Amino acid sequence: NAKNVTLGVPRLKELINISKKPKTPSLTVFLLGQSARDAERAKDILCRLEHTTLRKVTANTAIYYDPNPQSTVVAEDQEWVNVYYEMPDFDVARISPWLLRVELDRKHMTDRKLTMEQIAEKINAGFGDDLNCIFNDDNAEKLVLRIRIMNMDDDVFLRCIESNMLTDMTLQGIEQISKVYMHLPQTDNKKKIIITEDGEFKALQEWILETDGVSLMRVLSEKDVDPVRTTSNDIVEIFTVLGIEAVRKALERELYHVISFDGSYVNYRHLALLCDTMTCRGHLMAITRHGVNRQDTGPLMKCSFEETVDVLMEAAAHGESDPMKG
Amino acid sequence: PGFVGIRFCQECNNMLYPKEDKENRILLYACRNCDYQQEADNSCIYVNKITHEVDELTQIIADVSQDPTLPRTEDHPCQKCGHKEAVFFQSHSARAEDAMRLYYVCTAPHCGHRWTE
Amino acid sequence: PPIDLQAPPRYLLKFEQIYLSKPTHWERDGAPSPMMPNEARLRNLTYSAPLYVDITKTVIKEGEEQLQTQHQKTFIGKIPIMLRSTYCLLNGLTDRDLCELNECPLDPGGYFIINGSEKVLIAQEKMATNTVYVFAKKDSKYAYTGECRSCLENSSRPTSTIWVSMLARGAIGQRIVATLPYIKQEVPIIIVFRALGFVSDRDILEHIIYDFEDPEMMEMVKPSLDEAFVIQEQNVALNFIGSRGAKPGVTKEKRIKYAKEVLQKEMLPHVGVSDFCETKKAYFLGYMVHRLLLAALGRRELDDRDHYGNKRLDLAGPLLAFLFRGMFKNLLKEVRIYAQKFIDRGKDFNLELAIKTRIISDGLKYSLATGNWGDQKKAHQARAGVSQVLNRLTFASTLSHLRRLNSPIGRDGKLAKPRQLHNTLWGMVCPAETPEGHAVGLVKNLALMAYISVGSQPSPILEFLEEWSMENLEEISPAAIADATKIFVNGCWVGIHKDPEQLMNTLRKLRRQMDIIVSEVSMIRDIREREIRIYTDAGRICRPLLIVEKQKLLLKKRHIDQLKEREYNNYSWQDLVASGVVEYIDTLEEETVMLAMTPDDLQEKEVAYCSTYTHCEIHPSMILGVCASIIPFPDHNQSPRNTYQSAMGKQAMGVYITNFHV
Amino acid sequence: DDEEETYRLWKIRKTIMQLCHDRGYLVTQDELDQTLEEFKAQFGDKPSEGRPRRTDLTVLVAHNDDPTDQMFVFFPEEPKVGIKTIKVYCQRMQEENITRALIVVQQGMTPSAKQSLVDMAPKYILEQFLQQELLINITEHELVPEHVVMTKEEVTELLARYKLRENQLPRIQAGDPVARYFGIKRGQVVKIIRPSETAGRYITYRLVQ
Amino acid sequence: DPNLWTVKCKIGEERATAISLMRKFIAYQFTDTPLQIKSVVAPEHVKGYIYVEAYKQTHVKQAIEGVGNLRLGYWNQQMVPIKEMTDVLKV
Amino acid sequence: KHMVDDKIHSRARGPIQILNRQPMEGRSRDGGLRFGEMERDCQIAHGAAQFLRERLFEASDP
Amino acid sequence: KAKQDVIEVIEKAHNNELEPTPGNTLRQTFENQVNRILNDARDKTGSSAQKSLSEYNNFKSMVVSGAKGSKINISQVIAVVGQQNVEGKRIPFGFKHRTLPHFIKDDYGPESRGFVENSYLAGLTPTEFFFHAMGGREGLIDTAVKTAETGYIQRRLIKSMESVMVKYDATVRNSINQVVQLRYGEDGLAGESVEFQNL
Amino acid sequence: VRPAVVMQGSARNQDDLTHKLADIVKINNQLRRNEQNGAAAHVIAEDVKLLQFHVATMVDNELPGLPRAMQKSGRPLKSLKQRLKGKEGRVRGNLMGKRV
DNA sequence: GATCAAGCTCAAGTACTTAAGTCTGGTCTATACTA
DNA sequence: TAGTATGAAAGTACTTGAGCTTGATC
Ligand SMILES: [Zn+2]
Ligand SMILES: [Zn+2]
Repeated sequence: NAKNVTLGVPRLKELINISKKPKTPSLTVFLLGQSARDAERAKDILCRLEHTTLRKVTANTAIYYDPNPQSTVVAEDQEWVNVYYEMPDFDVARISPWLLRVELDRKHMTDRKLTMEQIAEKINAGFGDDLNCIFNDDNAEKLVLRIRIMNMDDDVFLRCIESNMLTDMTLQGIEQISKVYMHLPQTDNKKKIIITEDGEFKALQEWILETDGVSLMRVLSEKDVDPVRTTSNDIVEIFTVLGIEAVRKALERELYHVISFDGSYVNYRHLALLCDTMTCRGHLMAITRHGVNRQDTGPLMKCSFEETVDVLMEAAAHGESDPMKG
Repeated sequence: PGFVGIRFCQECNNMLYPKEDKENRILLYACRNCDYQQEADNSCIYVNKITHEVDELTQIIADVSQDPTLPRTEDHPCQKCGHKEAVFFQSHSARAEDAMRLYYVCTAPHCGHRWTE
Repeated sequence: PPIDLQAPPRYLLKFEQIYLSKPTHWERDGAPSPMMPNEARLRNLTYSAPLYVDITKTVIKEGEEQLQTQHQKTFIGKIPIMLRSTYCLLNGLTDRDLCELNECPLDPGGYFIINGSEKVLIAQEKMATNTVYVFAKKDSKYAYTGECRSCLENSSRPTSTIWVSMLARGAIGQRIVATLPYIKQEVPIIIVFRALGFVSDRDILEHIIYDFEDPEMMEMVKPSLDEAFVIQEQNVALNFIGSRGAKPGVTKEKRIKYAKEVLQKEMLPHVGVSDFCETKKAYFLGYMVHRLLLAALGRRELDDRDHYGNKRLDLAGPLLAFLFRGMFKNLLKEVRIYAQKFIDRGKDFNLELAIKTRIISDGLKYSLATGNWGDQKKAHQARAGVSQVLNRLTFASTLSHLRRLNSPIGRDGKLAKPRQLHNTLWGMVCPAETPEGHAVGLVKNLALMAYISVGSQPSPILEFLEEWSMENLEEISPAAIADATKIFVNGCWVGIHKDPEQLMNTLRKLRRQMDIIVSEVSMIRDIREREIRIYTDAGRICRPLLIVEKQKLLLKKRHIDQLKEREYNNYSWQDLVASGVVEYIDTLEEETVMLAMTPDDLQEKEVAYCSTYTHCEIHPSMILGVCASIIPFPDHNQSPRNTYQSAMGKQAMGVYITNFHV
Repeated sequence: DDEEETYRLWKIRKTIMQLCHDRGYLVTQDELDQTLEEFKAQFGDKPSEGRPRRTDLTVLVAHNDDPTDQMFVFFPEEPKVGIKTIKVYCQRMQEENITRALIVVQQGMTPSAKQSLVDMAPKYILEQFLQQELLINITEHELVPEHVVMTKEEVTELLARYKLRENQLPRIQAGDPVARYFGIKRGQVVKIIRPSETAGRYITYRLVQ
Repeated sequence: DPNLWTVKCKIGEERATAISLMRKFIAYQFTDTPLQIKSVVAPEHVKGYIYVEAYKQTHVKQAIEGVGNLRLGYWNQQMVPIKEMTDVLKV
Repeated sequence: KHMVDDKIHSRARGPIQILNRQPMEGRSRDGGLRFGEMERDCQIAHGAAQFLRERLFEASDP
Repeated sequence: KAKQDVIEVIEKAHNNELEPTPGNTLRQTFENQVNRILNDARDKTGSSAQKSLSEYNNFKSMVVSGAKGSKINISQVIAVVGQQNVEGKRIPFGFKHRTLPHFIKDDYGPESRGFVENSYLAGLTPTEFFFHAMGGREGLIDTAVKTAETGYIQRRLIKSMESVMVKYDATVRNSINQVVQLRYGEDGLAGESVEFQNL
Repeated sequence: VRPAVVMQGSARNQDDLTHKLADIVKINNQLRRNEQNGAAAHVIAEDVKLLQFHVATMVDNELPGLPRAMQKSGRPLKSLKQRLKGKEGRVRGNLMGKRV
């Protein structure tokens, strides 16, 4: 054995046997301009990355049978509903009496600095005109959005669409990224090392973000995010987004980090020899039977490692010849 | 709003499922087995509390004051009877991050008044 | 059961009583002579005694022409005897008499002798039975899983494990199912309730939810109801269940029969085996679901798999009983086939030639000799490691081996959870004595004052409760379960009560006076959860503790005075326990107990820490085992060192036994 | 909704210009470092209305070594490109006697269209790219070293110097992001120059597969 | 036509089991529980199991719930392939 | 009980197994020591091919 | 003083006078603050013990030369052993909201959660001894479990790179004659003669 | 490959392979006489099915679903695969690492 | 303009392997058949 | 008789059914 990071043998393991589902995958997001110095814009970027579903900002949902929106069942929602129904905005004839009243919270809403407007646009985009949505102003003591279906039964479909929107509907952020942690790095390995006009090295203390997920293709393609230093520990994403030489270097950096965390040191020529052997064939040659017995090393060299009988079976059925080189 | 309780039929006592009367445009509760129907009185069929705004004062019970493993204090007396001694414990309930809150209960029998500071 | 076989004439072969003599040995001439343990260790014999059983065979052919025949003291087989036990020849002997037999008076015994090899049965840990445990697996289709390994009081079949799980969120909500025994497919809980005769959803919920004023639980059970509503009668419910099993009968008649017998014999055998399936099982299954709902809503904490209260120690008693039961069945089988091939020819048979006494003898001998716990043919399905060769390198090793425990998790497992020193090992197991190899934490050692319960029948307790103001489970109405407190006995829900305070005070007063309730009985009164669980089963590890009054101990000076003259006035530990001064507390009862390390903690301090103590430790050093108690100043060394010493004390030379020249 | 679309289009065009410049195509310096304001003034900021439309973003560049060796870059309007659009661009290329082209799709590409990208390979060497992977130039990353496509003469000299065959050099998948960026196919050798803490500079050579 | 079901019998006692079951059929054919099976085949070179000619596994079970020689096969029975009637009686 | 006299072991052209003509296992059988895979790996690192050959072929089962 | 500060932190959290830190839960914040107080006390007492050692002290003579031990060992033998950790966290509530039946329910204090305030010389109390046994057992379990995973890793690494060698043309090649590095370690130098330097 | 070692007495014990080959030669001879003279076809397939099970279990006993080739003392005869599958086998136990 | 079919893509299963090194000591190992 | 014979593993790679594009038809 800020955030929890896997180190030691489990991390060394996941590196040698390239795993598609690591235990603690994370990104290292670096900012470009003013956002790297101030915390307000950095928070804006954090909210622009951290995945936000309707459940994170919803306080409580409730399904009612409102036969006529003019005289609603609820007493506190009668003021803005007539202010919206006095004029024909949608097809009132294609309306259903089953109402889905959602109540949000000012706290989680103001932290992510969202607006009901954006939620309404996300709903009208994800479900089109088939699901009409309305909402009050940002002045009432309670945030509520009233939903209806346009035309399984309606009530059951609503309770099904209630959860559809409550989970998959991404209000803001990038999916697969659960949480993001912002902090100032005290260590110089994460600071911004620049060269002053006098020619001296200066380590600037700038804000950086650490995510709990891994989506490089989408995070790198964002404003105020540095497309040069932003990296990750998931070598699969590095190989899929940047390539084989990049994963070669990223793998060496991860191995060096695992070995140096305890203050130890290993010669770079060894880490390089390992990283090169795992990348000399264009693909991530995992240190396992699934990566070592799939190359042309000869049937005897493979049988000695693993799948001793099966390898010899394939070699016999194919008439393979071991050149006696290893 | 509050959660919504289940209504049982009078014939087979089974539960009814939300249904609507298209002619009069009114909410009805009918049994899916027999031909019984009932006029709803709440108009609400489903309520989901994402915030989990549960008042733990209803889940605690006065008999907990008989626990010798619980700590006792004389600094927070009871407001219903004036008893000095009272037991205090934490929430210990999942889905509640602010679990460090203390819940007090009066050790006096025939009272056991509960509260929070 | 009496084996009724017929070609016509029929015979039942019913047994009534047994008689076990002292250990004996028969030479070639056949002269019966008593065999002493030393003679067995020298001649490589087996220190076993013969088992004599009375048999009664009645002939029934036709016309009520019956006649009964009794075979008194029929030699059915030999049973190995534990040294120094009641039937051992070395019972009650003085140190001088033991010396005349060339035996060491200091030898604690507790081991067998098979072919001259001293074999010791290692106590095997196992998950407790008849108890509902709600767990939650991180990687599984179910969010919460409530299981209950059920087995009847008199175990007769393996533990029929039933699971009541809840489906993970992502049709509409979370569904509750039930993985019944002899069925390879999940079954909704409502179908099981309907199969028991409860078709009305209200009666089903009334057995599940005891307070209808809690709409949160009702909305959580609603998906299971809406999932299984086409079925509204018991016949179909049973037919559906029979269809889900691996033996789907082409005709719905035998399907219903298969489900009826499964729900009557395999599902919850400790909760019933007949009509009981609805009189109590529905109620129990309701509580089983109720625990799952309380767990999913966070109203209750999940159970920890590594808790001694939730575990049991399988000693020589419950182990050898499992063997004797399985072999007795094989004996009755062989006797069936033998007599069957005789009655088919239309003639009588002599049971003396039918009883293959070699079955019980060679079976127990093989099991205790090799360790494979099971039949000689199933040398791979059986679990080894039991019945190890007693270590005779030093007296500390011998004592440690006889007080050794073992967890069947498998040494291959790399999970640190089960190997960790749990908080519940206090006073019951030595925190230092454990191997440092590939079995760290799995192989443990009992503490000095640790006593594993032997077992007792719950009948007298049930008679007292029925005589008390307690109300039975079938006589009450479900509406009364809301405010009432539940009462369990060995995991069987018996009934409910209203004033549990005076109930506990009475049961405790009875246990402290050696009344109907014996000292090994555990009575745990969960206060937040209104359950009251009483236990009389075996394998419950417990230890003694000094009872404490308002603020003082009950162990007065008059007791120490009588204990000093223990050789004169014959006042021993039994008289101390009977005086209500000491109490045997188990790990499950310790949760509800507030201990005091020393009497100094009971005095008035500037700041009162507890001020409401209820028990006290005799001496804190008793938490140590045998190989750890020999360490001087163990509280001044690094814990690993104390562990390594506990492992070396068994390898140290000395005088392992006084009679080493023989 | 709109300012982000024009921002994406500008970033994609800049990356495409850098890509073509890296492949050896004649690209003017002005368009290589074009500010967002210059792009809005030359093309517009109203893609929702249609000004600029993705059809206007079409680029046509010529190689520094061969002026007739041109290359196309198309930006289809449909998120999921179908075979008909490829037939349109292929015919467009036939009309304009061009052999090499790039399709920058928005959401993705149909299977039949990918196969159409493989069967017309000897006649039209046309590639596909996702706008999501074009919003950033991977070669500016710190993990991605400097790649250089070697010529058949340089490869012959390399193989003759170290006295080895092509199958002995390390390999790189043709579908690799850098291999797609430089537009290299099977048989080509790419020279990688990376910094080394043991020697300062290390030059390796990878064969495409 | 009735189908053949394979029922396991004690090794070397198939002939005895067949004789016993036909005797029991003789004794109980006029009773309220007659045997609905049609015949039984015990090939001379087939040891370990025999064939019962019946339309239903229920009929087979009710026929073989006699002597204990067929207890092992009482739990379940196995159909004989349709093409296999011709091979059943070959010598 | 772990004395050195019960642990001291040596072997030089002793008995061999039947299936494979390699040394026995254990002091009780005058067995040889096991030149395991980890040892082979170590001598591979030393580049000692003759020693690795003598141990795996000439000193075990020629 | 450390125990008094922890009592104050507990009173703040019990009265809701403690706010969570950014990126951490209230419980996590409380435990971090408590762990910080205890760690500061252990360091302060350890420094005080180190300052009290004389030049003739043999423990100091062992730590200075580095032959065996460290300052931490001295701090545990003289001043205070410290907090016992299980899975990187304090002693968990094995019982129902309790670490042992000798403590009250919901007692997040130092002595209840495993703060061994005594030194190995002064002797551990019964509870501190049991908790220390927990802290030791986790080390034995790790030492007994990591051997299989690490040995399997050592085997996998060897079998994957057992034929890779430096050929006579100074390049590094495998058994298939393929090239992995044009020069060993990108510089063609052996790792024995090299050493650290400064540019 | 299948040495028949003598025990403490004159009694001779055969290897697992010998015990399996005996079963194979038994079922093979049965099949040969059952085909030389007219025999029930299902019977032939039966012995064949069994022959397939014997030949397979001689080279590979760890077949999922099928019963293990238990022979004397009701224990599965070691299959040629088990002799060289992994640890304590031929390659890793007698070729890569061996006694010296 | 629309359709059904072919067949390519995706998430659900099943089949199969692997699980540190070496060393010592100790016990124990089938009997049914049926003539 | 005398002897033959009968409940605390996890990972990858590959096959299968469901949904959907382009075609050939209409
Ligand atoms: Zn009804
Ligand atoms: Zn009060």
